[PDB]
Amino acid sequence: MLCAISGKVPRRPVLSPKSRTIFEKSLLEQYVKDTGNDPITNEPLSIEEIVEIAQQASLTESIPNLLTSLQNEWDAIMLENFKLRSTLDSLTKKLSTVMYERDAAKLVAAQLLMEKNEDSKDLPK
Amino acid sequence: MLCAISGKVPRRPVLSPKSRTIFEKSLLEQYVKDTGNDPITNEPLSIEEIVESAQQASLTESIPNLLTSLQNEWDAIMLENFKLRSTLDSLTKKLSTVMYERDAAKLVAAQLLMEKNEDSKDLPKS
Amino acid sequence: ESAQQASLTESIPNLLTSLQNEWDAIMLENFKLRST
Amino acid sequence: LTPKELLPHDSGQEDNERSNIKSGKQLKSRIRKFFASLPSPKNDFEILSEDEKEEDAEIAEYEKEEDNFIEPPSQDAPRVSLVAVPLAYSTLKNNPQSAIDNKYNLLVANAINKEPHMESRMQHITQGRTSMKIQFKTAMPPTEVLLESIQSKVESIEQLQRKLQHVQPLEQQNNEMC
Amino acid sequence: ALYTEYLKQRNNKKRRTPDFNDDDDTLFLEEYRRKYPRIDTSRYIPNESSEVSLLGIV
Repeated sequence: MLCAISGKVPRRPVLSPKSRTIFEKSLLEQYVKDTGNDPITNEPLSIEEIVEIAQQASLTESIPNLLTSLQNEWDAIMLENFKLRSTLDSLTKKLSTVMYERDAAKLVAAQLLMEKNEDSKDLPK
Repeated sequence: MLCAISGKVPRRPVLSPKSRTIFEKSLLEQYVKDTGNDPITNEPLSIEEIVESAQQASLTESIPNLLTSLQNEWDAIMLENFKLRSTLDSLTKKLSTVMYERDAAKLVAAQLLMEKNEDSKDLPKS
Repeated sequence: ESAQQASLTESIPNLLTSLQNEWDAIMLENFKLRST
Repeated sequence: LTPKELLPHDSGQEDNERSNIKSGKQLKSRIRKFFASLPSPKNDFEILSEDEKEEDAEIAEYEKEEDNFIEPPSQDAPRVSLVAVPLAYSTLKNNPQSAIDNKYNLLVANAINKEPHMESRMQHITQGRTSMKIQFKTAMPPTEVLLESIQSKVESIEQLQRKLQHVQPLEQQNNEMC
Repeated sequence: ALYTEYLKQRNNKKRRTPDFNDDDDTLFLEEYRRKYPRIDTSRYIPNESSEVSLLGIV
């Protein structure tokens, strides 16, 4: 029901043979023209590999309002795209702060075991 | 703009109705008088089959080309989301393993600060 | 069973200014054509 | 025993081995992939882990080099760090499911904090004012370099578009008279 | 009706209108301006790569 590139209900769906995934003909072709690969599994796939695989028409309501409806949806999609990008840069940033403290803690463990090794020599004497 | 047989600019274009392709009239007529065929697909084609109203037209410029333009705007923006969604499943998968090895190591740091202080507490009393 | 249209250098306008002029020119012409 | 151009290849290989140990044992996060110096934030975050947060803040200020750099007597680490990583891995289906459940809780917490925002508003318009300074000056440079070349051929386009509307108007009165 | 009245339906020019130090709905407006500038620079970058050549062939 959903193309796993844009999430639209596909109007001319194509399936990849290297990985089980029904894509859209337009979006998969733009990816293959960039790099000859499958977007999910990164396997070598070509345009001739694709096998070209429910349609229900929207009936919105009972025309100048439909202009401002389109204006609002492109306005919302631009913000629903922007908010998902700043979330990606900050979760990678907060992952970076965890990577420094992971490597700093395993250096603090080196001096703490030395204090335990110095203590084990003193307990034996 | 070009003739598919020769490669020149045709001065009298005729389009065939078996394989749609803009051929020059004097070139394709000799091709048909040779054998009754269409040079691209080798299907049968006669001279009367080759062909050179009221609604006035205007040049293709930036309604229809505007609607196909906004398809290109959004189908490219849809690929921009995939660059984000695939990078999010890599950083969060690495964050799950980093926070797990942080949660598994901090229990050892809590025990080493116990053991190295208990061994200092044991040795100094003796 | 290719055409090239050079998009303008000042291509907001495709949402606002270009799209209103297309549905103005569709509306005024056909009404003038019914008057014709 | 007669070495010729071998001690120079051995000194280069010994230098290539010493460079491999210094680059690998420099820092784990800095060598793999990708901050401002702030001693006031290290003083305000003291009141957390309360012992390891001050150890990781000084390790971040030392690796980055109101900033003073003090102790690069920290990272000969490469044999002590291998024994510490192997000892920590030994103390570490059930573990895979508990990590996937906590990752969905952190992803639900990341989607809740972004939903509440959409002080902090004054920084986003200033980033836009930097973007409106940078991109629109890049736009006006790309427009005027285009308009010196395209508006000459727009007039080659639009005046030849005007020839079509007169060739069409002469075609209809001639086909009417035919 | 629009041609008989001769009046056109108004488009949204709010993105030109936005101003600093304003409320949460206008914070959505300024971030909309950032996404439009990144798209406008991307659209200008394609035209520069194409060159006049693309205007020449049409």
